[PDB]
Amino acid sequence: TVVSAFLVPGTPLPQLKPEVPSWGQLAAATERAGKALAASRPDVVLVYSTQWLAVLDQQWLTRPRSEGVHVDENWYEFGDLAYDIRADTALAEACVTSSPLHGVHARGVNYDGFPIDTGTITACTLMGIGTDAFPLVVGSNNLYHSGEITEKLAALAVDCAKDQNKRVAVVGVGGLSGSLFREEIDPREDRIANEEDDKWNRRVLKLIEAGDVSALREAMPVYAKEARVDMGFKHLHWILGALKGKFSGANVLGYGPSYGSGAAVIEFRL
Amino acid sequence: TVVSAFLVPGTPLPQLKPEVPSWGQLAAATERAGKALAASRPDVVLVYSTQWLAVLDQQWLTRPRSEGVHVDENWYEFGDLAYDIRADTALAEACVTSSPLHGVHARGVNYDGFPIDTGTITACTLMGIGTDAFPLVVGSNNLYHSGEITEKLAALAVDCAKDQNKRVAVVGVGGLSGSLFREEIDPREDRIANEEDDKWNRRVLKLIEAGDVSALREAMPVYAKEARVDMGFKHLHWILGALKGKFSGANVLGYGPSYGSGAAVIEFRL
Amino acid sequence: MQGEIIAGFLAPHPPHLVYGENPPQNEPRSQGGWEVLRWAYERARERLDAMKPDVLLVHSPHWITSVGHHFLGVPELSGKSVDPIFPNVFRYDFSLNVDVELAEACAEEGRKAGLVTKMMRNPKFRVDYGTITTLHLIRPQWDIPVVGISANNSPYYLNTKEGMSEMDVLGKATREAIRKTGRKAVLLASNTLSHWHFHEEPTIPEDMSKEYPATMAGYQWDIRMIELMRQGKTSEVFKLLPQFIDEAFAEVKSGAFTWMHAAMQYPELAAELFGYGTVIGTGNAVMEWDLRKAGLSML
Amino acid sequence: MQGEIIAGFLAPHPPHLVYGENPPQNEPRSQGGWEVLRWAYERARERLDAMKPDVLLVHSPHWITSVGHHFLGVPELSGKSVDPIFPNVFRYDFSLNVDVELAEACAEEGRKAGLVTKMMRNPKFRVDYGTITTLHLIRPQWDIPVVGISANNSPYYLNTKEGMSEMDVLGKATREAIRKTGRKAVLLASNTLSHWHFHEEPTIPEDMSKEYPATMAGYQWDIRMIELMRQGKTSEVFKLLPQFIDEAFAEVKSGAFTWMHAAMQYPELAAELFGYGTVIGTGNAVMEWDLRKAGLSMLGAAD
Ligand SMILES: N=C(C/C=C\C=O)C(=O)O
Ligand SMILES: N=c1ccccoc1=O
Ligand SMILES: [Cl-]
Ligand SMILES: [Fe+2]
Ligand SMILES: [Fe+2]
Ligand SMILES: [O-]
Repeated sequence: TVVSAFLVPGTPLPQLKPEVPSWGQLAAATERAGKALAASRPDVVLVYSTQWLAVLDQQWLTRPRSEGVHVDENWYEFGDLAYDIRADTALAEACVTSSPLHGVHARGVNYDGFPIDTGTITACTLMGIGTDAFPLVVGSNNLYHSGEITEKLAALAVDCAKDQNKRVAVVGVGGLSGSLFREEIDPREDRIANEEDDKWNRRVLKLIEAGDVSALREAMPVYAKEARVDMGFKHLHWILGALKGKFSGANVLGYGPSYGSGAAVIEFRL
Repeated sequence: TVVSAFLVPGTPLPQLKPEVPSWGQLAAATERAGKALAASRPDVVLVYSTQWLAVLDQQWLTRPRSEGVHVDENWYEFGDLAYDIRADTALAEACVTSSPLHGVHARGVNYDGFPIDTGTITACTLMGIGTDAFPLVVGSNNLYHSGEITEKLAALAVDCAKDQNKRVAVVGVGGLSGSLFREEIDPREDRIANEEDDKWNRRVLKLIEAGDVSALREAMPVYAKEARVDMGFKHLHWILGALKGKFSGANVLGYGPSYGSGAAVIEFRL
Repeated sequence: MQGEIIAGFLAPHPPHLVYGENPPQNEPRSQGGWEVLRWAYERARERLDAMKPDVLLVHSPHWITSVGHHFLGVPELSGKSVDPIFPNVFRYDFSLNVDVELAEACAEEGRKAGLVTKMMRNPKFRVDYGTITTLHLIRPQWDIPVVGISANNSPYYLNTKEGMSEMDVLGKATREAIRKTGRKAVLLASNTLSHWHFHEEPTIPEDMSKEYPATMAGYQWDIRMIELMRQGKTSEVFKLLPQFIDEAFAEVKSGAFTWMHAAMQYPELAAELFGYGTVIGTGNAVMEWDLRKAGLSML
Repeated sequence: MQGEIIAGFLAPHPPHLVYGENPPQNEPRSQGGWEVLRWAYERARERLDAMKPDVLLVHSPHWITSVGHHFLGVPELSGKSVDPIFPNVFRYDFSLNVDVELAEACAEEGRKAGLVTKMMRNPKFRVDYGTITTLHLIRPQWDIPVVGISANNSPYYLNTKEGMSEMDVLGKATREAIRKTGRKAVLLASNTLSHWHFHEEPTIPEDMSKEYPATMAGYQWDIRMIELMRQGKTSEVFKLLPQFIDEAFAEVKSGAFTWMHAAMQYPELAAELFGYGTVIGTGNAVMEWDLRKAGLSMLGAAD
């Protein structure tokens, strides 16, 4: 049922200012991830973003068409993010229904002007997803959900897709190390904040390349703590859950900084 | 287990001003019930007073000794009601425990200066109960309890007494018709407020003398509404409950007025 | 001469509010509780402290009389007030002084107005727990004389409208007594609003995590009624009162609220809400009609 | 010309309070609700109405910045503020005016004091739902210029102490900006107290029979802190603030409360409690420090 799997950055900097070389490389890598996505011919894109935050019940985006212009509350100086995002309402609504049967209270969210997060927006734009051809099923990052529960939501959603006879591309949206600079820098001089974060990023990126799920699994919690990884790396858990804890290897299409934080585009070989 | 049974009035007017002929006859009649109670040699007296009001839990008097001087908030002009009430804590505490097993949340009440009602006090004084020889197990009139629930509390108590091998005298304290005058009268001109109440009082008084429980139960709720009977005649339900819904007749030792309302002393024949 | 009715307080009597304060005279000791309502009363206390009145008149639902309307009539009354339903929270040693002259005036004026009245002359009489609670809540110093008025049966034995009419006359009689005696008095209607309630405390009565409106309907009725009197739409409050009583099971059926407003002559005057809160699910509001500020206090 | 901090308000931002009011700006309609807290805000509204300040400064936990402390720097801002967690209760069309001059003064003084500060100059920026809710709650007319301040990450990313220390510096930076400009300003700390909450969405959210403290201990913390404030024991509240943060998950960890008092110079002044209530279990107090009445409002000669 799953035909494709990708991890892409939630940072809007690669989109907003690609003329900063390393940012531009990350944007180019995301674009390429989108082309690979398209070539796998999915009917839906199963999306989780670390920046789409829920605290009460799990939210699933159920608005057929959401359009607007978003200004990131940290990176507003670098420009605006126009969006026209399509949802697979039939599938998202089935995930809402299926969630409590797997022990997670859930609702749909279908409101004009609902604040879709920066990550979902930039992924859609760079990857060319969230269109009428590649509509989204977006599940929220509930701050009280562990990685294990995030995996449960992902698998749960893949099953619903199998019931509706839809091929699924899975996309996890979030960063790597999260040591963002706490002063203004020259964007051209952007780099990973510290060496320890860089080593940790490179170490786990190689585990993913090799398809070493066993070693990756035990590294993840220590990595998340020590490198301040975006939201406990639950966006990878989302990929793992959809893939049922199995993938042969990966191709890191890009790895680079985003205002001190780490970011990567990863194409997964199922 | 149960060895005698009585219904006596809750009004203090017989005790406080017996020089009024009609009130003196009721006072004398209550004392005569006291003697009949003494002759049955009970170990405890199982009491329910119409004026002992509960709202939340069922209350059971668990204070070993309560003494003080009560001034009735309607009839304070006619004098004071001194008391020294002894309780059977063992039996009362057993009733507190058994109550929720029969579906009624209950609590003990053991506090210095707890407001014991006028009915219980005047019944103790006139009948000579509440002593060390004839200690009380008093159960409250909970306003949300029906007659059937009142019987369930009485039978529950009688079962507790059976387990403790105690001889029980039952006492229901309360009035008959309740059409109290709403202006001040000459006590020497006191009488039942109207014929209808008198007719009703006499009609059901006869049903009790006969021992016709089936007919009595038919009349009671209609009687209660039409003759404004003290607290739905639940102090009778208490007696019927304690006697397991059966008895063979009664002697009406006294019947007369108490400021328009009806009052009576009934000796039951088991 | 110059008799004055300075203000009227809606001053309910939940014993829990005194339990939460841990005053010297209340035996049981709490860990706090109901501070929103207690803070509401703190405001009420300041306002009363500034008024400097001769006397506090109180009408309590928990001194119930069948034969007319009764008034405290002995100079000094004291005792140990134990709440029969909540004895674990309220066991209060009290000592108060009665303004016997004014109490006698009220009774005589009620008598002349066609009501049956009586003076309570028994010195061993135990003043009811509701009167004691309300009085502690607005004046814990116990340094202002009082007139304790009973709540006659009529609303329950007869019906609401006939009962309220007797309270209306009692209110008018009360106004005349204050006018004739030249007293500067505040009125205290000791009534809660909606009286639908929980069927037990949660072992720890102070656990405010378990304190909330008993019903949505009751709360909505309470909010509606107190908003209305906050708008000074008194006429509208009293037209809704019988329905409010029936549906919210409100303690104002007892008559204190009608008695107070009748004595004030139903002032179309915006009342101040010091606070609303819940105790065992019942709706309780603490409010004032400042007739002195409105220029309506002089009789 | 003298600059003045007329007063500081603990003005929390639970959106249910605007939902229950049913103003024209808010799309969804309620059958009322939370009127205790709402009546508390009517008291707050009329006190502010009498102040007639030049500017309202607000510090919101729901504009979260990593790179220092940010200030709204566009003259006119507007939009449709939809709450991400309670979209069924808050979809609010707004249009507000920013006191850019003071906002720039604040940013300036903050930088000079060792903070990193930024001006927000993107005119399509959507002002955060917390800021819009507090402003509506205290001033529904939308007739006073505002200065929106972001809540820098520091209390969470570093630790409570180090973040609080930044908020303190921000506060005295703000005071200095107010006094140099000669503005007559009111401060708005947009923080709730205990933030333990219900995890479940209650069908009909206005049902006040199902609104109550989430925990006993959290409520107990709120009362204790509220008492000290109205007692005037300000040094005792701030000594307890970290333990209060941890045990009660209090939203003052965001920094608004410390920023405010730092700007007011931690006055040992009795605060007025307009009201306390819960919303989804969280403790919210609407309060005021009237510096004008205390005679502590005036800051010094402006430039
Ligand atoms: N601080 C709060 C508290 C309460 C409810 C809704 O917001 C918030 O979530 O914004
Ligand atoms: N009126 C009352 C309401 C609530 C609980 C206790 O005291 C009362 O009697
Ligand atoms: Cl971002
Ligand atoms: Fe009451
Ligand atoms: Fe918040
Ligand atoms: O009551």
